[PDB]
Parts: sequence; structure tokens; C-alpha cells
Amino acid sequence: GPVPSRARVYTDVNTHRPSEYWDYESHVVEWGNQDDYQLVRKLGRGKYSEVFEAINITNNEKVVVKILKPVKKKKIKREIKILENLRGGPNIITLADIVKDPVSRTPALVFEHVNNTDFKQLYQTLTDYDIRFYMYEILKALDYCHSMGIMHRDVKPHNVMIDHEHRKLRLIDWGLAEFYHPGQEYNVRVASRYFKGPELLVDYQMYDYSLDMWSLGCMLASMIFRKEPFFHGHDNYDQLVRIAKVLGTEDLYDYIDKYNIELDPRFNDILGRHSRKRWERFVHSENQHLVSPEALDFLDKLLRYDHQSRLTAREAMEHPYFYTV
Ligand SMILES: Nc1ncnc2c1ncn2[C@@H]1O[C@H](COP(=O)(O)OP(=O)(O)O)[C@@H](O)[C@H]1O
Ligand SMILES: C[NH2+]Cc1ccc(-c2ccccc2)c(Cl)c1
Ligand SMILES: [Mg+2]
Repeated sequence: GPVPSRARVYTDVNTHRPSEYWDYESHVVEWGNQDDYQLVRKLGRGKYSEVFEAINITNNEKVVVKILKPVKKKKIKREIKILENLRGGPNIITLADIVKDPVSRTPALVFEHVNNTDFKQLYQTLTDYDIRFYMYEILKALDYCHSMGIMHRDVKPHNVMIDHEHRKLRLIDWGLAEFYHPGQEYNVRVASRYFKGPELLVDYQMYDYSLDMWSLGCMLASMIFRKEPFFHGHDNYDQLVRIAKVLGTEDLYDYIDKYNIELDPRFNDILGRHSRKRWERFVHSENQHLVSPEALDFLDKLLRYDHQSRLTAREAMEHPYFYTV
């Protein structure tokens, strides 16, 4: 079978903690009354939620109410425990309250309000400095949750709220997040297609916090190169082919050999053979103002087949790309 793997950082943070911290199944959830909140308008509608802007009628403050479509009860409890554990963390969305509507009995999570700037509007107004500043802000959130023994597992532009006027960033949507336990086999059907690490695509279940670092690398490539998404797969099998077209097929085989991964028979038939491309080949007239040798070196140390070889969030924070900022 496959060779075991563990995170290079915060490996045993949950092992040395009591049951209370990570056993979300035994966590007691106390649901308040939604009558303190008046729903104002719909902000977004996710995979299994309806997000509304709301007013807390007890203090006239704006909040956000995420109304959960009652899926597996264990999943709601997992998201609550993680948000409660990370509450107050740098650039982490703050869970202010947990409520239930008296008549519907539907569960709902109450969050601090974020005045989100449009992805297309932000994409056309960001400078080299803005990208470095916001990348550093995301790194603070990731180093923090990883230190708290949690992997986000759905890192992407849509899960990062930015109030550009106030230069305020929040990592949201902790519904796929999970407690890291060294040597544990996790579900590989996590993260959004374009952001899936090669470990998920090759069905390597013993992954860690390093999955988040790959996703972060995909977001950085899309920003500096102005190609969204950067790895544009049409399905999960094709997603690995898009990565292989850039990173090369040689290093993919070295990766599967190192971890003794049993690659699906179908892959050899669609992967083909591809050379490793130089990051500079993605530089053009429309994006050259966002590219620098430091950005390319940083991106290269994030987007690597081998999850263990990828930089950790704290290592990434020390990289020369962040010196100016
Ligand atoms: N704190 C927030 N402030 C503002 N908008 C938010 C906030 N949290 C969520 N949203 C909006 O709601 C959408 C869906 O919420 P999300 O937490 O990502 O749920 P899901 O797991 O269903 O995708 C987001 O993409 C965003 O537009
Ligand atoms: C407002 N939600 C979309 C969005 C847009 C841009 C970024 C982004 C900006 C600079 C560097 C890296 C990513 C992010 Cl995280 C999210
Ligand atoms: Mg989401």
C-alpha cells in the first residue's frame, strides 16, 4: 500500500490536546433565538447554505446569517467546533452567535459582517503591492489555523472576503475544515476542482495542512498571471492533466514513486508526456507589472507535487517576496 506521511509542522498539536478540543461529535451545541436578528437581504447562496445580511435588533449592528440546509448533523457540529476553536484568530471570520429559527428549526451561524469587494472589480484594480499585502494576510490565517490543528481544505478566492477600502481580509467557509491527526486517512473529495492538490487527484488520503498551501499557490498564480483559474480542469481527472501540462509528467512519477501511490489505470492514457514549463513563459504584456523574480521563486516553492516539499505558512511568511510589504 502507500507509504505513510505526516505534516512537517504542528504534527502532534491535536494528539497532545484533550478530547474536548477535537471530538466535535461529543461537542454540546447551544442554539440561541434567531428573533434577535432581522434578515435584511441575500448576500450569497453556497453549496448547502443561504447567506443573508442581518441586523442584531439588540444593538443595531450589521451581521451575516448563514442558514444551513440540514445535511449530516456531524458536519454542522464540525464547522461550529472549528469556528469556536479559531474564534478571535487573525483574519479568521468571527462566529458571533449560533441560533435557530423558532418556527423552521433550521440551524444558522451568525458571523461578523464583511463588506466584500467584487472579485472582478478587485482583479482589475490590484497592484503588485496589493497582491503581496493580501497574500501575507491569508498566510497569517493559515499559519494560525494550522497551529490550532485545523486544515481549511477549501482555500479559493470565493472563500476569502476582502473589504479593500479598509484593507480587511477574512478567511471564511469552514464547512469542509477538519482536525489534523497524524497518519489519518481523509476524504479526498474536498476543495474546489481548480484548487485541489495533486494528493487529492491521485487519491492519496494521508494528506495535511500542506493541501492549503497548494490552493494558496493556485490563487497566487491566477493573480500574478491574470489567468483565472490557473489550472482549468473540466473534471477531476482532467485537473491532474492541467497541472501536468505545467509541472511536467517526470516529477509527477517521482511523486507517486516516493509515496508508493497506486495511480488509476486511466491516468497513463490521458496524462501523456509533458516537459516542465518555466514560470516566465506565463509572463505577458497584461500581467508583467505583477510579476517579479521573487514572486516566481515564491510560487515555485508552493506549487509542488510533493506536499512535504511545499513551504509551510510560517516559512512562506519569511520569503523575500514579502520584504517590501
Ligand atoms: N462574513 C461574511 N460577510 C459577507 N459575505 C459573506 C460572509 N460569509 C459568507 N458570505 C457570502 O456568502 C457566500 C456563501 O457563504 P459560505 O460561507 O462561503 O457558504 P458555503 O459553504 O455554502 O459555500 C460567500 O461566497 C459570500 O458571498
Ligand atoms: C473578494 N473575494 C475574491 C478575491 C479576490 C482576490 C483575492 C486575492 C487578492 C490578492 C492576492 C491573493 C488573492 C482573494 Cl483572496 C479573493
Ligand atoms: Mg464557500
